[PDB]
Amino acid sequence: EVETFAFQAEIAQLMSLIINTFYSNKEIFLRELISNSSDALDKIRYESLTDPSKLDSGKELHINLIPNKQDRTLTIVDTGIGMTKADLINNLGTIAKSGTKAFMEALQAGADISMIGQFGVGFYSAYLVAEKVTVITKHNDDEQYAWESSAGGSFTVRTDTGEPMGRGTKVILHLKEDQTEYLEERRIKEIVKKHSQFIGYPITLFVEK
Ligand SMILES: N#Cc1ccc(N2CCOCC2)cc1
Repeated sequence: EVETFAFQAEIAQLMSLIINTFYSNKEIFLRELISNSSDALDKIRYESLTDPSKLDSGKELHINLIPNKQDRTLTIVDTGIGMTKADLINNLGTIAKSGTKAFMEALQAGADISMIGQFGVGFYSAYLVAEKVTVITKHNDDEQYAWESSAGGSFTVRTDTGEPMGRGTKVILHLKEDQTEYLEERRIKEIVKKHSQFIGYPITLFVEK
């Protein structure tokens, strides 16, 4: 059972700008997604200080990077706080409505796409390199869900029947045909060292076989 939703208008406007603007510095998408994972990890870490049972769904706090050349996917997995159904349908869009608006006004006042994270909307940089993004997520207080969008103005949410995650978020980037460099081991390592060397959780690259 799949429900389809319209993006908030400002978010749809930003996603169309990201897909259609010539901008060669696409590697920042990985910094932005890792930063989002770090924020999610901070949140469950903080909550666990006063309620240790919040880690019953998994004590390890980490980020895994999983390239798959056969599927042309790059997957970013974290064991952070996860997202509820209300997060997926209402809350994140409400917050991104205002941040997207500000970011676009900034893009007219000298800013470039690389400052997107200062407006809290770094997630959408995924669409620099992905034609479709699937987000599998599990929050302690809700069931496991799959969110997905190929942009174009809409996204879907469904309960997820796949492998249970325990707790956290898995962002699956279905890469554009000309963006497969982000599946290469040495390219991912270079980007992580360049942009994400100070993240306070272990980032593990899964090597393909
Ligand atoms: N309008 C809206 C809206 C925008 C973004 C998202 N998400 C993006 C990140 O993954 C979680 C869900 C959901 C709804």
